[PDB]
Amino acid sequence: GEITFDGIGGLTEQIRELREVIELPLKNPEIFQRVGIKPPKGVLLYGPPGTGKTLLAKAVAATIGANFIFSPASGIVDKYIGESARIIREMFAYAKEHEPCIIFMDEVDAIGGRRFSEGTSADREIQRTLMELLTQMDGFDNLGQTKIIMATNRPDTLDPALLRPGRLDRKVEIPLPNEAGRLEIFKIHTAKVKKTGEFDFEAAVKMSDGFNGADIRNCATEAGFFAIRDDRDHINPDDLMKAVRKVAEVKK
Amino acid sequence: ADVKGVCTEAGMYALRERRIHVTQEDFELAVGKVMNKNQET
Amino acid sequence: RDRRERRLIFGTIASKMSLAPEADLDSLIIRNDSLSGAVIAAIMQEAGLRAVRKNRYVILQSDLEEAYATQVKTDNTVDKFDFYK
Amino acid sequence: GTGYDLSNSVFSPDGRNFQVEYAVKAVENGTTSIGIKCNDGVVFAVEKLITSKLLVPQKNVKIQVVDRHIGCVYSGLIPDGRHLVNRGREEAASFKKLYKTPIPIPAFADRLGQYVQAHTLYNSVRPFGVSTIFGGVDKNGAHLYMLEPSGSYWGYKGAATGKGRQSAKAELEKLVDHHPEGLSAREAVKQAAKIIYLAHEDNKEKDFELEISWCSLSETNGLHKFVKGDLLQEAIDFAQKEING
Amino acid sequence: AQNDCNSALDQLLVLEKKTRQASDLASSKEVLAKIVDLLASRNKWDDLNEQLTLLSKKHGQLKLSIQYMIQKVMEYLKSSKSLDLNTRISVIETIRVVTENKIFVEVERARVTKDLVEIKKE
Amino acid sequence: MSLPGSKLEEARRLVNEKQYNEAEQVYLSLLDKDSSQSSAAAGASVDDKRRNEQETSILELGQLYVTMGAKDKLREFIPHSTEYMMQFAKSKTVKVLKTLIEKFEQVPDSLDDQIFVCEKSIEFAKREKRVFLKHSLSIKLATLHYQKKQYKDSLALINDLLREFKKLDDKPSLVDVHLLESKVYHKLRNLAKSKASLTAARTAANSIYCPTQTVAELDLMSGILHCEDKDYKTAFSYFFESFESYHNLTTHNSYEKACQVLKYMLLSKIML
Amino acid sequence: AGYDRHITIFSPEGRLYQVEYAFKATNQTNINSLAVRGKDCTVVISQKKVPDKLLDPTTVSYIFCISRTIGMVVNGPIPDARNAALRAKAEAAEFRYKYGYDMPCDVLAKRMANLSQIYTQRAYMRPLGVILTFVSVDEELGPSIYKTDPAGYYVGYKATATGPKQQEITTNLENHFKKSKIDHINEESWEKVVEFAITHMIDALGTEFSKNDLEVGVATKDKFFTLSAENIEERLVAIAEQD
Amino acid sequence: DVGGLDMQKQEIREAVELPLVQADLYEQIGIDPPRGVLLYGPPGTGKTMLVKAVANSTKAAFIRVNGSEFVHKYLGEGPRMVRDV
Amino acid sequence: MTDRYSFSLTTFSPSGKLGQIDYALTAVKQGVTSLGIKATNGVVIATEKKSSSPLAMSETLSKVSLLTPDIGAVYSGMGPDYRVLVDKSRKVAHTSYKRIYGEYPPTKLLVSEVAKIMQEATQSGGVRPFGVSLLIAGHDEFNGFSLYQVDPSGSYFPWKATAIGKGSVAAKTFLEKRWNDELELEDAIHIALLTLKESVEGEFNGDTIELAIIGDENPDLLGYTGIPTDKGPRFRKLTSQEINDRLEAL
Repeated sequence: GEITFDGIGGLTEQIRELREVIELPLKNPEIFQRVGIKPPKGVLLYGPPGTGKTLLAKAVAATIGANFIFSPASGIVDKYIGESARIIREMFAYAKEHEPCIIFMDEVDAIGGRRFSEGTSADREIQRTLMELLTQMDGFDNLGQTKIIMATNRPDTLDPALLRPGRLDRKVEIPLPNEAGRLEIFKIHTAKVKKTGEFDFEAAVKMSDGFNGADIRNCATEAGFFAIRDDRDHINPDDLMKAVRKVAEVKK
Repeated sequence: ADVKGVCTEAGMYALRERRIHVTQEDFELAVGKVMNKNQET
Repeated sequence: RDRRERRLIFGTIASKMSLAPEADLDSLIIRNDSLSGAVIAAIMQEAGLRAVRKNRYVILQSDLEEAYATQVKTDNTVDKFDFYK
Repeated sequence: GTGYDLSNSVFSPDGRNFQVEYAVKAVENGTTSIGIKCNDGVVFAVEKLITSKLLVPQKNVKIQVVDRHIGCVYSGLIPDGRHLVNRGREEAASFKKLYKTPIPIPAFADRLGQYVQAHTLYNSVRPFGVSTIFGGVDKNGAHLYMLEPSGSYWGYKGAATGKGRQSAKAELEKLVDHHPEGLSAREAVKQAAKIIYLAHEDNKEKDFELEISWCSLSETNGLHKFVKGDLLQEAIDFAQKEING
Repeated sequence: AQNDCNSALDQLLVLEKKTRQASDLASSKEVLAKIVDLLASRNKWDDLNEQLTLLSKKHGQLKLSIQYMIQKVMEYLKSSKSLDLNTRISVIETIRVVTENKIFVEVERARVTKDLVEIKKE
Repeated sequence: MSLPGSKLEEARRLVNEKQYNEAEQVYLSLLDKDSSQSSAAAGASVDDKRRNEQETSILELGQLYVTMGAKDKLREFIPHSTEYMMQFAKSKTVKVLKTLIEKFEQVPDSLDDQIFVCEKSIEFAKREKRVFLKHSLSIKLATLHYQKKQYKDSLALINDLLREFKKLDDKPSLVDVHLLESKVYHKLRNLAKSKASLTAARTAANSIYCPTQTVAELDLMSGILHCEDKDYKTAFSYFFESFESYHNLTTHNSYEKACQVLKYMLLSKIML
Repeated sequence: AGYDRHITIFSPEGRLYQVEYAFKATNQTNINSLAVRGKDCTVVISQKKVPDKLLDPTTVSYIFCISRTIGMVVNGPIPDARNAALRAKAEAAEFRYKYGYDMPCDVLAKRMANLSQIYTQRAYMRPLGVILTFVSVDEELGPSIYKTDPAGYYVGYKATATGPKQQEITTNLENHFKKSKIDHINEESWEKVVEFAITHMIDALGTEFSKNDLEVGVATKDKFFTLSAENIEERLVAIAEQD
Repeated sequence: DVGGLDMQKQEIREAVELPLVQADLYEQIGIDPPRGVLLYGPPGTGKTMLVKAVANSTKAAFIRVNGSEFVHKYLGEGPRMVRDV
Repeated sequence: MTDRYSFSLTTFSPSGKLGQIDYALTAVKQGVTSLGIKATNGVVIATEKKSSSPLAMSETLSKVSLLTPDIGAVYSGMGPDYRVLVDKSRKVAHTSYKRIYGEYPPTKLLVSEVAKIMQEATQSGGVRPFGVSLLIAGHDEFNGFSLYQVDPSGSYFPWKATAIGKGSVAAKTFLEKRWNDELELEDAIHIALLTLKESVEGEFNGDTIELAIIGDENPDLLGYTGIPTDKGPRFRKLTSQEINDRLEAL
């Protein structure tokens, strides 16, 4: 990835859970085998995207060395005989050869919806992609060292079948950071920005409520725009106090 | 439509028990199943 | 599903992993009322994982309960039921 | 649309109806008022915009009294603001007769509070388009409260509402923290004038007249007065030394 | 007498607080070993044994350090003999590193359990 | 001492330490004594929370009575204690009355004695206008008559019961009487009549929930008929189901029952 | 009629949109709350978040003292919380004069419930979304915890929690109660109850609290008080030296 | 591999196994065999596993046919994939 | 400035149906099981007490209310509607038949006041029907023992047994078969408990079960053992312990 897990600390609980579900089965299968339970095989991310969600997905790939494989959902529909089928299959096929590898499927709502008014406009192509996906899980194609992560904004068009384990076991949410989490995420984001020698993270942390990681990064950058204005490289606690209250005003 | 169901359900009981000629015993047992299905909802 | 049908499904998924002497099956049957085999399978598999990460060989009655509570949790709402309020 | 843009008679999933959202906006298109709490008092200040040369000073002031010790200043729509204080005055007067006491500031806040809440549970009675900052000195100490279109109120150490609300609060939390609370009532008037100045940059297309008032225990002796004369001129002058925008 | 009992308790609370649930070392595992060794010298075996278990209901610093301390105490017991072999049965039955995974890849967990097999044979 | 809790406790150990007879004096003392709340149930003391405890002394005593050959004292004791309960709360009288017919038959009894209690119980039910409980007591009679081999007498009684369930209360009872009917006919060596009686049980069983055991008794009969009309192969797979059901039941199916089924699974294979 | 998106009536699904949305936003104050009963006492521990440093904390309360003995925790938005507080306090005061007797938790509960159900029918007036937790230490039944919801529903509790981390708190409470098999904490002295409560809170929302982050109110025989900052600090301190 | 499915198991058995094994006896009775079976509900719950278990047990071939990958986008391959299968 | 609204919230539809009333018929269906059996020798009403948090209690909830001493009532539908209606119903019964009379109200006559209230709320806008249907079970000396049903419209009918709540038709059908002619009150309790067992699953306890009879009035139910001066309750709730005995006895 492009970021590490110290680069996005203050999502802690979600960090700790993802660590244990993806890294750990690679490092020891052995513990899960002695017990005799199967290994974890699926992870789901939901939350609005690029608030911390996208960040997590990259950060996990980095530490394992895992190859991130991005699928665009509207590359998996192309208008010729048998191409849609081939892309999903080929992609999984190669993940098993070169495993460990992450298949990050963005928007499995275009590629594994379940209609709402039962049309097949281009929504049979939706069935084709979903079907292929189930076949590989349900079959004798073996994922365990090969990892699949789906991402979808809101969970509303995933069949009960996926929610059964051995498909998706682990379903990770996005909540809004602790007080303790705000302090941690502020520390990292104003660390990497230049500053006056005296600084107060804590001050900002109280005023902020209803922010997510992307909102806390913006506050770091907001303070800095006024520092370019003020003809310097140095945020002050004084920029930050303004920055945080403005981001706060523009929303709930 | 139900009468038709009864006759084939009866046949499946004889068939399992490895006989090709059906009885009153099979016909009652089959009816009792079909009756329960109409009692639902 | 009825109480006798449910009992098999809990038994069967548990056969494949470790089992406890301290377990009681009897609790598992009350705690899920009339919930399809798709749903019951779902809880038991999750629970078997949660334990191994918690560093345990054996699958105690407490590990099973926590997995049931995680999977049923989807209420971000404060108060539930409008069926009779 | 959701039908709750014109109904107060039903519950909305934003926790509040869109027509209450529309009143909040109207507050933001008025012209800046602040409130400064002190260690002996409270200070009120207001921006009044001058557009035309025909206006007369301090008769079109948006600062209104209730009783003789309670200061009320608001931002947003003029008719809603006058209606509001006019109700507060009746209820205050009722209090004064009935309990033979001057009103408490936390009591006055409720008295307004229930009247402002009542017209958000009723569709037939229009929300207020003002946010009113009020307070004084009483027999419990000095108190600064600020009341919103919602019926929301809380106790403050400094408070602001109007166009320059963000800018103003930023300067204010800094000063109120750097001091114990904005020192004494005299000091606060110079600071207040500086805020009204900085705030004018958010409005710098039309001119202003700075209009300040106080009710301070130790420097007005329990009564509400406007701050004027020698002292008001002095404060503009002090501002123009330091800020020179 | 009392002075050693306090030294074990007072230093334990400070040790768990120094370690936290964040790091392996921050404890000096010297203090843990020092405490345990002081206790064996201090009092009779039934007392030592009771204390070592009571401490383990906490976090116990690490699963590997507990196992190290258990295994030292176990050798002193087998050495002392008579009615003390019987008391080892109690100690081995309370602990849950020899009967449930906590990081069971150690040679030592298994080894204490082998001794319990030898006591049972006799 | 002079305490209900202490004297229950003392009495329970007292059988073992010394004898049943020393324990029996305690047990009667409890009936006879200990003032509790509300109306009596021994006539000299008042009882309700004591009378509840007295039922557990009654079962323990009743165990010993069948070995002692106080079976005859038991036979008298059960009808007599109906009216004890009759005086206070109604709800207690129902529960205790059904439980007691079961307590006697729980342990090995003389048949003549067992019958005499069942008939009087039905009489106590008649005084009132309950018929819920009373359809149930008649099942117990049928079963006892059959074992005694007064097969005609079972046949007559079962017929009347059959007509009641197909226009009145207790749907689950029906299943039990069809199975019993089969046992009456099978033994008389009338293969036809039992085989149709068994179809009726199967039909009934699947309509409604029935207890694990009640079904499991049905497969035992299904296995029996497939040995008398041959094809043991199919008879084994039935004994296999019955044997599994009895296993999960644990000791809540009888030692001797469990045994006969294991015997029949082994036996079936030798014939095959 | 022909309208249900401008006025309030029965749904044919049967789940009334206005009641459901009222179930949902209440959480717009950043609160989480619980109340438990001790053998002799009833303690409430409640979160506080201060969003400015132009704000004093000591005028920020979600517990309103109805009478002298009765407490009420409102979880909701504060203009609606207060509206209910004003109404509840007078009805309580009116009852006390008329009937010579201090208002029951359940009766206050019931009366505000029946009124909200009236406003739910009303086509010109909306229902308050407030969730009201009435507590006291009655001497005619002991400690009592009774919770209403805006619907008109109310039911008796063993202890209760509200906020989105309702489930997490629930589990902490269920575990304790299964173990003791009792529906109360039997700890003599209120103090030990407040501390326990505080532990379970720290577990559920998974953060350490400060004096200015909790507000604690305790109900005692024949008197109700909110606890101060300095006292709140004593509680947090004392649990740091159990391990 | 999956238990508690007694009712669906019995169903499947009589549907699927029996006409292949014992073709003669349907025609001898003079009543129709079953020929098509529909499994409805979510797959991969233990559903697919019964299908697969019978297929091995009877020593029949398992042919897994993707219905939705007929969904080809012309007159070419798809309608002929059906002939051959 | 408000309270000028009176346009109806219950209108005719083109099938001449009533909109609110269709909606409310569902509400009853989404309820829990409640039944009534008139044995002639009394009346037994039973319901499931169920609750909406595990931390709540259903032992400290009630779904049978006393309307007047000798009469108790139960419902299926929505909790809020039931509480306000019971209060208004308790008010009119005291005011109009114990200040104008002194004998406690005959049953049917009390049903007519509950019916009038519910229909009144359907006619008039700014209120909507109550979303509930009652079985009001009572005793009166000149009627004997009685059972009435009140429908959500405000309509009434007598029944000698009926059932409401989930699987309404099927519960009622079960009663027809198991009970014929006249049988005992005692016996009818045994039956009522079984009937309630078959509707429900996952709760079987007597702390979630409430069964009450109208069938006797004792000095013990009078609150004094002196010489009577009023009739007093004929309503009696059977104990959780009492319920538990009888489940074993099925």
